[PDB]
Amino acid sequence: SNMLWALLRQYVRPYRWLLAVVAVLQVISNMASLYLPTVNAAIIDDGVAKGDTARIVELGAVMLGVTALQVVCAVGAVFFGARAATGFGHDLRAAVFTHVTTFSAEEAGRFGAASLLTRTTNDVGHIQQLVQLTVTMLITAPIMSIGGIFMALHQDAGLSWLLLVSVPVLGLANYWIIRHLMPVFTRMQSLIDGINRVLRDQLSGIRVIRAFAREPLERVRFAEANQTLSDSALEAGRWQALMLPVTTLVINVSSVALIWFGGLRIDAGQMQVGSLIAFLAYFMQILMAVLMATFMLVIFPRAAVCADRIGEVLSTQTAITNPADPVRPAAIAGDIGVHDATFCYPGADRPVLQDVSFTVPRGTTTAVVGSTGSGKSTLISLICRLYDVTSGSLRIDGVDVRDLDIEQLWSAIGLVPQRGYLFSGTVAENLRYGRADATDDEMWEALRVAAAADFVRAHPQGLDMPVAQGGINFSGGQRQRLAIARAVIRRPAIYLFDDAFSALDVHTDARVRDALREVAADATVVIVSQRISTVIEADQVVVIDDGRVVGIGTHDTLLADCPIYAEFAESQAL
Amino acid sequence: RTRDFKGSAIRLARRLLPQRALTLAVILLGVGGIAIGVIGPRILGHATDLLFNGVIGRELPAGLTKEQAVEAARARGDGTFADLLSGMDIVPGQGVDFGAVGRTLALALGLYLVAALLVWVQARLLNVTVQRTMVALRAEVQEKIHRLPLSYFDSRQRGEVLSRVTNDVDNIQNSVSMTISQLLTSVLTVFAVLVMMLTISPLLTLFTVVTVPASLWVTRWITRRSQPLFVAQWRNTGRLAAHLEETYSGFTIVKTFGHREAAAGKFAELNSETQQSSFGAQFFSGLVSPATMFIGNLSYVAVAVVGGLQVATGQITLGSIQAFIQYVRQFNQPLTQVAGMYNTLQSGIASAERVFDLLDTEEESADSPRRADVRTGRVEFEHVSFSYVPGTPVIEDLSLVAEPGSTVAIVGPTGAGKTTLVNLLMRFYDVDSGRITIDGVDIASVSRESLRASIGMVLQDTWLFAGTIYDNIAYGRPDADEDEVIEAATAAYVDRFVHTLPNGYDTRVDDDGGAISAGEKQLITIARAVLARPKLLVLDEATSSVDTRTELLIAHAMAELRRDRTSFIIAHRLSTIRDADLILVMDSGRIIERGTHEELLARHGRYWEMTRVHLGGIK
Ligand SMILES: Nc1ncnc2c1ncn2[C@@H]1O[C@H](COP(=O)(O)OP(=O)(O)O)[C@@H](O)[C@H]1O
Ligand SMILES: [Mg+2]
Repeated sequence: SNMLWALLRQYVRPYRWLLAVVAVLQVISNMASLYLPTVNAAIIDDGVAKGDTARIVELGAVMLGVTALQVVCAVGAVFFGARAATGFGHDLRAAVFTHVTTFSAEEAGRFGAASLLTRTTNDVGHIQQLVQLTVTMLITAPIMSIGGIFMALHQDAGLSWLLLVSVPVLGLANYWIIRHLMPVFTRMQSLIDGINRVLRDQLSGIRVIRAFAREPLERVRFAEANQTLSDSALEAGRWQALMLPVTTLVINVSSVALIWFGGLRIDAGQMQVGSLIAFLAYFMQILMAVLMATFMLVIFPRAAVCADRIGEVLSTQTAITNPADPVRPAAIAGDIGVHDATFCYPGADRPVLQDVSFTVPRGTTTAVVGSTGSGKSTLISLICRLYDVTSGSLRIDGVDVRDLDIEQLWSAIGLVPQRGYLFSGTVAENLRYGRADATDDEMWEALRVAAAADFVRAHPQGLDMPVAQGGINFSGGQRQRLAIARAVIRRPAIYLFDDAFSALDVHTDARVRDALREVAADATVVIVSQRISTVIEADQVVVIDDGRVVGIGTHDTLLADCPIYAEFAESQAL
Repeated sequence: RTRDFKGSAIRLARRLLPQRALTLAVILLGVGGIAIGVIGPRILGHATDLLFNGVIGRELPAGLTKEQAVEAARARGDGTFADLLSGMDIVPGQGVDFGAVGRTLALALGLYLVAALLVWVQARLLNVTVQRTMVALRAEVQEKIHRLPLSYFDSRQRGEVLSRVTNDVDNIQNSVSMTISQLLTSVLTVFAVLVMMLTISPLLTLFTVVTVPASLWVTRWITRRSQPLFVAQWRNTGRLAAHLEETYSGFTIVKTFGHREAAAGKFAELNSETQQSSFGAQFFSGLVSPATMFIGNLSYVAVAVVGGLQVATGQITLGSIQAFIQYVRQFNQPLTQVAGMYNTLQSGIASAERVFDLLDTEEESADSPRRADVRTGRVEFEHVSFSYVPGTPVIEDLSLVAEPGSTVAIVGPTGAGKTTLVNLLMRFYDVDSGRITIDGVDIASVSRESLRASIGMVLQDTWLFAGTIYDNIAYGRPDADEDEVIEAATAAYVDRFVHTLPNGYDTRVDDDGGAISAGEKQLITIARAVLARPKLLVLDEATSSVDTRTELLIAHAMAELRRDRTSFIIAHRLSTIRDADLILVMDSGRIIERGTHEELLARHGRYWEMTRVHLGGIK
């Protein structure tokens, strides 16, 4: 787990003189909890051995002052620990999110939207809770051990050899167990996660699991995960059963030898009985600090794969960024010039696209069409640079697209992707994304153009109705037309619809297309669909099949030219 | 909100009943290993008192006995010292007598060695009785999941049934391994360490007993003062994830329409306010100990001072105060972790009645064993009147009939009762006063396994468990070689895109690069159905995302060419259902009209005007 330390020393950088005030108060709060037996030794020494009954009551004030200082600097350590440990984690997710927002579609789709959320909002939580637990509660074991050794050297150092021998073993027999437990403890976390995945996949598809009557295979593939988790956990609880008894046997045997080797000293008269009281409390407090610290060594295996996943996110170098000398054209009006464009996955047998080449004029309408998985899905994303062409060149009227600044590229492209995602909030702000300074009637113009006024004007507050987080309240074409209107109010130079009109029926599709034609008289439009009736009026149509383009032309010139388009149009008529 | 505590606790304990022997072997073995770790300090104190009695007695005049020595000490003015000498057992003129010290320490070491082999065995047995009773729970949960009706599953919210079998049994693990290991002994280290604390000096033991209320009050005041903050940070880390989710899922629409700055600023102005809201929730929850340890030393100082004053007065012995100090330290610990003992047990028992509510529900219809066989297919319905909740009828009377080898099809608007007609066909739900006879024999009295394994069904929404694409496609027939799997998957046209993937047939479609769209994800399900070789094939809006030509090729290669079998083809695109053997138009049940394409179109019914919306473009 070398990534946990690299990811841990990088981000709590500014909180050095905020953990050096925790590590200096955990020393005062442990030199004042180990000093109480030291002064009880004076009670037994200067107050009990002699008569001197005034000494005990006079020095009890010293014991009260010490225990007040021990808490005035123990509540001042948890205050500075769980403030540096909250600055960290905050600074960790503020850097995970900032790096993720630089991903392209290709990389952001490799992690997902939930595995990239649990890796930035809950994943950082484990490393953030680890720091607030090994700065106030786990460093108290080495501090208490070193402080006990030093206090035993301050007090009758002749017998301090017992604490100098009782401690290397207390931390070595407890290091051997941790060394033999950590692999088994981190092999249990990835196995209790593989049973939760089985349960999730059995509850998500309970209908189709029973549809095949495939219930003998289930609860037997689950029985090979339950009985294996119960083995990899019973083996980790086999080494965890030696962490209490060994550390208590070491302390108790050291305590028993303490009385013998202290009596051998008091016999000579070079040692007093109160020193036994002090040493026995030193040993007991060291045991208490070691037990409470090594009881929660479960955080490290659980927060060591969390750091691995967060470092996996943070180490993904982006491949789509602004170039060194991006050209700034005065206008980037729509003129798409795809030549030789190819897209291929790393290690794939056949490329997604292979030698596609078409050029659209200034303000006409093109339409690609093909079977499912025949490359046309990525053609829209290549125009707006959601991916990178491997061995091709596509340009808009003056320059290669990757030799062009991506932000200005997006600023004049109205994109409607396959799924219409509607952000949480209100229609007055959800579709405000198109222009961000549109007037009141300008936001109704798009809803009229997109044939979307009939559900937005029929509301008490007009264009202010509430929306769900993902717009799930709007079932289908409602969401689709909301996204369409979002696209319409941009005055885009390039309309880019990817499987947009599939959700609508034919009449609303025709209405939207006529409205766009009457509105977008000069802006080029690229429509991707699996329907023919919405492609008939396109100024040019291209068919792509298993990648490669097979025909370029209009509807009439192509319906009787190539078999694939003809058969595509056959299953459209009634 | 844990509406039952006594009953839930008794049921959770009764879950441990089968390991009665191995639970008594834990309770009794932890009693003997905690009543041996308390008597040990008494032996140690006896040793240190045998030391003291000689150390402060060997310089007294020899020949002088105890009483006359005390009288001489009191006569020379030292009254406190005389009381001290009268307060223990000394003999002037004699030394340390290391034989007694050695014999005492040899017993102390003996029962301390026993006390570490008697706790290791207890921990081993306890882990055995935990990981063997929790296999039973995690297997009963699985056996109950595959027995509940679907009506249980669809009537809950999104993740309510998921966070009841995964995150709701781990809490049972924690709150059953902490109340038998960390809580059972934390009560013995308050009962025994006090019954032995009592025999030393009753005055001293009330200087620590009055710090149990003083510690519980402060650990409860801190807990009930850290409420407004611990629920103002859960509420804030929820608003954090409610924005991160919507800025990650719609990431292509945040990049495009370049509001990356706006989405970063919104995250910045609500991350800086979850930091500042978790700061207090952690500070107040971490100051719970630096405060129950202040009154764990307010008692220790009093104990030490009064013990010194009492040894100096001769009312008690030094070897008893030495053991009493360790008793105070042991009694002080069973309190620094009482907040984490109660808020973990309460949480783990509140999330322990959900499991029992799940396990306490009703099973399925207890199928009758018949093993019905489909010869040709006569799926004929007779007056099916299904309803979800009594009062809202969704499927009214309908008596659709089919042909042994035709492909009867269903069309209709959204919400017209098609998917839940397939659900009736698959016996997912219960029919209401309506016969559903498939091939003459009614399936209302038929083993569900034999029925559902003979139908073959694909749906609008696809399921792909964690595994390779080959594994998902072969899940329809697990005993099929790659020779039969690839041959039956190429008929569904999966190759045309899986070969384009980085590693075809081994893409592991649970965590991918997102290279599979909705239609490609539906072709996989179609192939998986092809593997099973169904005899009564039902495609319920299967081809809603895949191209309309690929649908035609598939439905002509494995739905129309299959003369031997019959199929329902429920779809919204009329171009794939025209000329397809008795289309049925439905409108919230109540089959409007039926027949082949020509008779249905030549009558100007709902079918004709629906085709006008799908071909004429008028609506
Ligand atoms: N298990 C269920 N519990 C409650 N309501 C349901 C259930 N199944 C379906 N419904 C509702 O009943 C309505 C019936 O429509 P439905 O039969 O699903 O048509 P379709 O299958 O074409 O969507 C749906 O709108 C749905 O919201
Ligand atoms: Mg349906």
